[PDB]
Parts: sequence; C-alpha cells; structure tokens
Amino acid sequence: HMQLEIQVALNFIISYLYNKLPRRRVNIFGEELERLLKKKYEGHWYPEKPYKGSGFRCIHIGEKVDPVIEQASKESGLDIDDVRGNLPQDLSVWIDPFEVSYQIGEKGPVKVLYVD
Ligand SMILES: CC(C)n1cnc2cc(C(=O)O)ccc21
Ligand SMILES: CC(C)n1cnc2cc(C(=O)O)ccc21
Ligand code: NA
Repeated sequence: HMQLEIQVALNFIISYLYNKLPRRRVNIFGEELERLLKKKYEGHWYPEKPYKGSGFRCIHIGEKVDPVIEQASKESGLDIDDVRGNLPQDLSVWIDPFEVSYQIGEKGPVKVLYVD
C-alpha cells in the first residue's frame, strides 16, 4: 500500500545512482531510504484524504536536500554531493495514497510513476 508506493519512488530515485555510484552502497542507500520514509510517513498516511499531509511527504531536492536523503546518504557511506550530483536538479517526488509522481525543474511538468 504505502509500502508499495514507497518502493516505486525508491526504485525511481536510485536508478539515478546505479552505474555512477558503488552498486552495494547504493543498495544500502535504497534500504535506508525505505526505512526512513516508512518511519517518517507513519501517522501521516490518510487513504481517504490522499492529499492530507502530502506537502509533508514530499521528497524535495532544490538547493536544499530533503533530510531523509541526507540521512540515507550518511547511513550508506555515500558523499551527499555525489548523490545530489547524480539526481536531477530541482526534483520533487510526491508519494500519496493511490499515486506517486514527480517533477524535474522548477518549471517542469508533473510526471506520474504510479496511479491506482
Ligand atoms: C485520488 C482521490 C480522488 N481519491 C480519494 N479517495 C479515493 C479512493 C479511491 C479508491 O476507491 O480506490 C480512488 C481515488 C480516491
Ligand atoms: C523557503 C525555502 C528556503 N525552504 C525552506 N524549507 C523548505 C522546504 C521545502 C519543501 O520541503 O518542499 C521547500 C522550500 C523550503
Ligand atoms: Na561497492
């Protein structure tokens, strides 16, 4: 549910890290990110108001990097700048009941990864 959608979001994000960061530590990155997102999202997931807390759940990498990304970098031995450098600039990822979607660039459109 929430778990599945976190996975599609995770899969999307680390697809940018593979082949430029060490395979094994990227996996660990994925693993930590999943745990931290669950941990954060716990208590803030309302399937009947999909949009409630969405601004909260939003994973954003502007000129500021979302804390869960920083944390997952630390916990995987990965330089936070190497992680940033390999992900799209101005990335937003919205993980909401029934839909995960993302934007790239401040004037980018919103693209949908998963919806049901
Ligand atoms: C996205 C928003 C329109 N929304 C709010 N509650 C929902 C329940 C379902 C469902 O029955 O699967 C689908 C969409 C829903
Ligand atoms: C005003 C600006 C510097 N700023 C400070 N915290 C922020 C968080 C987000 C976010 O999570 O989307 C976006 C912008 C933020
Ligand atoms: Na390695």
